[PDB]
Amino acid sequence: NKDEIALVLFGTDGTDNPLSGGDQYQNITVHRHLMLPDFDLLEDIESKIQPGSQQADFLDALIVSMDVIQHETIGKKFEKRHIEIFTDLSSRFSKSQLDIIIHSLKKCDISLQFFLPFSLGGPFRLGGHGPSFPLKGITEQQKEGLEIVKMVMISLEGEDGLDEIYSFSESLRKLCVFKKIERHS
Amino acid sequence: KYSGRDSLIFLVDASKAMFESQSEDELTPFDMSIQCIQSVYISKIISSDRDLLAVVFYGTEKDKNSVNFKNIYVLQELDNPGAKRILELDQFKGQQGQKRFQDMMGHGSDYSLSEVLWVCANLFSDVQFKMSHKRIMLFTNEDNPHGNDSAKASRARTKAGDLRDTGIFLDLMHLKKPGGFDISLFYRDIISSKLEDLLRKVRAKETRKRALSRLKLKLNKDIVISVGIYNLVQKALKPPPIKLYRETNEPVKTKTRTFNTSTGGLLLPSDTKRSQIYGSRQIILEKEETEELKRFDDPGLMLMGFKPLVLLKKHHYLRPSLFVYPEESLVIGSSTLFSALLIKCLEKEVAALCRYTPRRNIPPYFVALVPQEEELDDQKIQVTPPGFQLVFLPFADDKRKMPFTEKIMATPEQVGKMKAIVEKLRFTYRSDSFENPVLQQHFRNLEALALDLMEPEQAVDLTLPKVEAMNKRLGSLVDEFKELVYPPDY
DNA sequence: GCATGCTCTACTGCTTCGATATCG
DNA sequence: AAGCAGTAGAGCA
DNA sequence: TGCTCTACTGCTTCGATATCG
DNA sequence: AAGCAGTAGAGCATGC
Repeated sequence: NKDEIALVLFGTDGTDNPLSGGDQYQNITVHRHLMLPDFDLLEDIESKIQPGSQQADFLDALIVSMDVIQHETIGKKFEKRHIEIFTDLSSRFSKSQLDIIIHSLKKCDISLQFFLPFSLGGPFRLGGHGPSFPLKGITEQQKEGLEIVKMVMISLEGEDGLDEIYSFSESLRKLCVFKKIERHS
Repeated sequence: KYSGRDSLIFLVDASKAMFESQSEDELTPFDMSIQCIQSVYISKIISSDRDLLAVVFYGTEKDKNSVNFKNIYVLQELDNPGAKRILELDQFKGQQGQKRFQDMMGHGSDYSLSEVLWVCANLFSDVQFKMSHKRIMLFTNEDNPHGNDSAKASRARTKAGDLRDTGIFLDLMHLKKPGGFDISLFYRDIISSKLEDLLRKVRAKETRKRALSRLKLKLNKDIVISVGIYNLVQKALKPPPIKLYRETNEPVKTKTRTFNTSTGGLLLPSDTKRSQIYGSRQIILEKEETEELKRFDDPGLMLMGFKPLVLLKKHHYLRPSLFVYPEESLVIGSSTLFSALLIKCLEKEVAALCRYTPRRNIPPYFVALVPQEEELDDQKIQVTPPGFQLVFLPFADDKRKMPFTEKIMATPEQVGKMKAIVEKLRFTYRSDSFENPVLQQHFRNLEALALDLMEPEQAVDLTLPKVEAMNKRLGSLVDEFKELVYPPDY
């Protein structure tokens, strides 16, 4: 199907990005830009050996992604703007640019979704319609991250914002990533 | 049995008066009986085309059979229904066909008795096949053929019981002396009226009983039980177009080849591969690789736990539901476990869940087993046999997505008027009889081509409504319900 | 003691026939 | 294998 | 600026065919 | 799947 995919990788060992001023937007490097996915995208997925972590910030890569969407979108009309976030919510954050950035996503019509680690709240292998907590996995960083993503998502949608978070363990036996894409019938 | 065919001998009485018009000007019984025999052949040549059918007349002037009796004459012999045989049979219509019958063999002689049934027995005997049902249809009007002798009466009532001893069943289709049943006589020895069933109702049907799969159900890993997975509805369609030569009208026997690699010569399946193309790159696999990459299991029914009969809606289905039955052929004693499981699931209204793989290599499919209990009465209404129904289920890319976003309610006045409308249009649905129009038109088209009764009968569209009757049955409230809330109003 | 002669279930396979999947 | 609405590039206001 | 024809074109669907129990 | 025909791996019996 005629689509376009663009991937942002934040927290690598190099800061090459369309906008990066100082320690703001540090260690943000896009892998492959807005492209029809050929096998080179899968080659770049298989060239992902390093975590290579010097993490700076993550609530700014969304601003970079929307700005490269605005820069590239000239005549290429997209009916929707879907942005996924993949993290485990264990590093620290920056609560300054949250209200204005939520207002800009409200005025630019972005559909965002969030993917979560193993611990939402015997052999917990991959997914078996089972539990989520190994014994108890949440610390204060997961507490603050889970509550800010819950409040951001309920202010973005409502009740379904609480439903617009999904765990890695049960998203393999569902297609919750395949929502709000296909033109209906 | 399964390869067991069934037979029918049509015995026709033409002694003295049925060849006559019986002092009437309405309907003659001889042409009536020939109409009924031709109708039975026409129905069964497209309904059940492997059975055995024959015609015999008795009481005629001539005589021809295998043992040379007197006044017994046959016309066809025990075989399949044939177009040549009905085009031979239909010559006896009207008074002109009656006189043609008179010059062909002549009506009127001393009709004998039970040795005609002896000739029917000799027709039933010498056939090298398997026979399931043996019935004799007797077309006659005389209800006392022994007006002068007791010896032929005794030999009739003895030979009929002798044919009953080896299982032969005759059933006379009674004629009428004034037009209705009035000859209330005492055949309470020979036999074990209504001829519209021989006329009308078997224009489209087929005959079979098979099993479609014999599988095993695995409860844990090690406690398995044999079941057979029968079918109940199968969407019957028209027989295939046999290829034929234009001039001589024989089968063609086409043959296929693959060749021409810019060398001429020939090719072979070992010299070729399968491939797919994705933008630029092509991927090359083999036929065995294509066959192998769809594999998940071995064929069977894996148990996966029990479920209450609420969550599965009947809105969810994907295929004509099958019907599983237990049998004591593979594993001895499975009827016990199936009857016990059926009784427990029947009292506690719980359905089973299974993973289902039909044959030796098919990716798996989730099925749900729902039990059902039997019914019968004095008329033997076996409409429900006991056993489990296999409701299919979708997975994720069968339930599509609708636009879903429109909502405006309605005012509480129209619901009672529509209740009145549907209560005026309220009747029983059916038990049967909603026949296929395109298949039925093809059936009648194929009927009127090998007989050259040219006139192609237009098929009765039974599915169509009758708006000229339904307007008056409904009543003059159409425009009332229109201008109530939804006027056209330009 | 190895070589040849009757004989008994019974395993593989041919044939039809109906359903299912696939392609045009 | 074969028909039914979608959508733009000329023919015509 | 405003209207019209039509030139395919995906999205279907019967119908012919290859396989399997 | 249902039916049915066939032959072979083997088992008892006798011999220069």
